[PDB]
Amino acid sequence: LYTTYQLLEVQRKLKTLPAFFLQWFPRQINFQEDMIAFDKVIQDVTRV
Amino acid sequence: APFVAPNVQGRVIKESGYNTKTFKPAYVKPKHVIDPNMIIPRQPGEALGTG
Repeated sequence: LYTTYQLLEVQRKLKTLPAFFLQWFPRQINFQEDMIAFDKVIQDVTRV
Repeated sequence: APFVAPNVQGRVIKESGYNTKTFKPAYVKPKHVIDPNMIIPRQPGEALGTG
């Protein structure tokens, strides 16, 4: 009638874009506020 | 009552009927849409700045 078959049980994984650039975005904030706000405080106190 | 000479039969008196009133109640159906343009913006109790 037909040839029978058997399949390899390959489980799927997607291979998304790897996290390369997110390596520099470690901080996470979840906020309902209208906007998020950041302060540009200078950090260098390089003065005698 | 009618005055009627006692030598004659008597007078036939007419009657009246009655009436009815019937009413259907009216119908009222208000509603609001409540999409985000109404949920998001700051309401009065909310603190200024953050909320």
